[PDB]
Amino acid sequence: EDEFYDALS
Amino acid sequence: EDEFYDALS
Amino acid sequence: EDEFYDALS
Amino acid sequence: EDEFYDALS
Amino acid sequence: EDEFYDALS
Amino acid sequence: EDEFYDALS
Amino acid sequence: EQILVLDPPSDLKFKGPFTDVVTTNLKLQNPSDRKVCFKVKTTAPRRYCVRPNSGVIDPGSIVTVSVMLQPFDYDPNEKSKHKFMVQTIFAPPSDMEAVWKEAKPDELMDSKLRCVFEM
Amino acid sequence: EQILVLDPPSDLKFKGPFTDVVTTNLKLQNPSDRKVCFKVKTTAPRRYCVRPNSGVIDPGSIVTVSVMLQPFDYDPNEKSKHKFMVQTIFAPPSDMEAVWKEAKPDELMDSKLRCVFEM
Amino acid sequence: EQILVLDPPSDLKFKGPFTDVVTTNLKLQNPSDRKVCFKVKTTAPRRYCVRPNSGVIDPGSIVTVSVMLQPFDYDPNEKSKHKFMVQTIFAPPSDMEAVWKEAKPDELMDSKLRCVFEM
Amino acid sequence: EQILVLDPPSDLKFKGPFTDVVTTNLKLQNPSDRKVCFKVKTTAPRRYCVRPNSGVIDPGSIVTVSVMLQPFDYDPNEKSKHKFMVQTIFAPPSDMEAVWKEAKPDELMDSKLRCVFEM
Amino acid sequence: EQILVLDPPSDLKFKGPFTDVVTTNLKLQNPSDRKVCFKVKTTAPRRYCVRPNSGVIDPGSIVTVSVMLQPFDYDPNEKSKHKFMVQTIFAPPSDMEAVWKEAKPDELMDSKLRCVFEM
Amino acid sequence: EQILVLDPPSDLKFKGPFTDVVTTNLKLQNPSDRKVCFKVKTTAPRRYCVRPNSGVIDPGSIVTVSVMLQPFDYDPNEKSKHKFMVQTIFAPPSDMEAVWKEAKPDELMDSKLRCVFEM
Repeated sequence: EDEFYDALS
Repeated sequence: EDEFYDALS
Repeated sequence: EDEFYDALS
Repeated sequence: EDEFYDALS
Repeated sequence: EDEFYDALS
Repeated sequence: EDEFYDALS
Repeated sequence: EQILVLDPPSDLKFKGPFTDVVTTNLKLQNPSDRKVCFKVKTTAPRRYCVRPNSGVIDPGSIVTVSVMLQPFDYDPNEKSKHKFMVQTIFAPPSDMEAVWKEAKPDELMDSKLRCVFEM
Repeated sequence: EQILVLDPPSDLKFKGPFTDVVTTNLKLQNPSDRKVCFKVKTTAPRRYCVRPNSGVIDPGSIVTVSVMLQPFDYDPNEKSKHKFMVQTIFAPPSDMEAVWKEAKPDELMDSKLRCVFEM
Repeated sequence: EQILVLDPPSDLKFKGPFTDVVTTNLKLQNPSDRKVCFKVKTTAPRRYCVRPNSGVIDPGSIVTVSVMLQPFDYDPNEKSKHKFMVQTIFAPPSDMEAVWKEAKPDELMDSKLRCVFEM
Repeated sequence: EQILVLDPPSDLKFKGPFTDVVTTNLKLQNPSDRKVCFKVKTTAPRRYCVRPNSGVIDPGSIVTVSVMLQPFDYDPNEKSKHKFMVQTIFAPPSDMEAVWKEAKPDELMDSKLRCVFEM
Repeated sequence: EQILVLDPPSDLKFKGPFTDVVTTNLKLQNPSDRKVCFKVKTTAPRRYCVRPNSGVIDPGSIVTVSVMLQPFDYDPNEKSKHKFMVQTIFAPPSDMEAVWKEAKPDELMDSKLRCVFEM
Repeated sequence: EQILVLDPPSDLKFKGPFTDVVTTNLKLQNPSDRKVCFKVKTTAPRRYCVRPNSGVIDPGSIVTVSVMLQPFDYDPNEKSKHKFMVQTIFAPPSDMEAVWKEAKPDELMDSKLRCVFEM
């Protein structure tokens, strides 16, 4: 279910 | 008086 | 390239 | 201000 | 006996 | 000739 | 299995009010004898700043990641569905882009954390 | 004079307990029509992590700097002597090292902030 | 060009093991007829203590700077990327902060050294 | 009784050859709930550089002092008579001169260390 | 108040050239009915030899201390910031170390002299 | 033969006026691989203070002795008959009395210096 994206800094 | 150094991350 | 920081004592 | 040190001989 | 002096830096 | 004595400090 | 030790291991708690940025810390400890690379991911990328969002942790060392929840209208009745993922790989011997693209899926380790909003 | 607008403009407050890392945020707004480069310095560099500790702020934009006070045995009787400096210069047209070393003293702008520990 | 003479001129060597602090010395000789101010910088500030990390060298005189490598898990296969910079300026006629901020980039002299780890 | 904990507690060892400066480290740990001031003294002040030669140690903290034995013609048959003293006092609430002159002899704590030369 | 009478009472003059050791004399007269102990301190300990650097002056007596300025590159335009301090106490009834450490700060008397270089 | 090298080797010069104490320096250099003990003697012990009047010089080291001619009514027509002697012996492995009395006369080395008064 969960779509993980690169975190922004 | 106060000696400032580069902050570390 | 190289980022130089004040050395700590 | 002035830091005094034992004089040497 | 031992005479202690301020250390130099 | 010369009489030498311990020097005083 | 994840090589790094995470404190907190599984839930990231954020304390309100949320009219300003609220930060929580994620400690990443490398107990191993090898460098470890990491990257942070989230299900809610617009809602957070993460600093650093990636890096490398020397054998024996610890890095604390700052997780900055952006301000918002808080519904004490909505419970957060946000999650984070810390992905890791043992460090290879220049460039971190090249590092992540060369990584075999068998090499990759993940930890997931659930976010929790308290008042 | 400093081109950037700082919120807070002059005192950085940190709320205890200090048995864990305590973060405070520093908003750097560039109201001007030019890019602005910045670097953060401190009188107590072992005592803090600052993320980012440098960068570039586009005309019209805002960057929030995270100031992370490291844990320590808090003496509610000792008032902090720590200060920060945000040094700035208008952005020139590759390298940020080369940018700082080329900067004439007349070009440089500083803001100073005093740290304040509350419980 | 750099006015001071550095022994060693370009590589600083650190001898293991590295389970304890390892010091190497940097000799700064002022052969000239003027006082010279110095500041030491590093690409890896958390990894070293440098004592003194700045100061003034009288004409004719010599100061030996102690570079203290902090303990770590040593990978004999990783070669060091660390560097140091000794930045100098001829001494002007109260305060060293004021001295560095007033320095024109044309006045400044640097030496760079590469760190080397041996066993 | 000395409040600081010293590693090494009583003997400072220096490993030759001595054709160059040889450094040994003295760890000063403050286990107590109060700041502690320290000053280093020696029976042989021309033979050593000590950095720092004084300072203050926060409750809970640790400072490592670098003891730099100056080069000399080593007689493996002469055993060293040199000693060091680390004098300490609990920190009072501006100036460190004023601090030591105001100190009552009942307040002062000493540790002595014997120097030892090995090859 | 200082019990000893010092000639000169407040400025120690040194006459060049300074390519060799330059000595100036400090007379310490004890006009009082009691022995007086003395120790000399300086803000610039590497720059001077002082002989004797401590001692005891019998009631009614006088001792002349030799202050030896070490050779250096003289800047007629730099004025000397160096100072000396002569610290004194009335003599207690073996060991001089034990004498200074036992001294209450109320017992201690100082005189300060400023150094002056003339040509 | 004398092992120490003396600067000056043979005449000590004192420059007037002599209404105050006048000092000249005698440099004693030990070029050898052994410690060297020294004692200074004079034909005119009431006329001079000598500091140090005895001591030990480490191999390779240098000690500068201060020779303090006491004030007097100077006859520019009387030429000085005063002499000094520096007596030396190689250092044996506690007490410096015991050292001089144990000394065989074949072990003892002397240098003599003639004093010279100039205006």
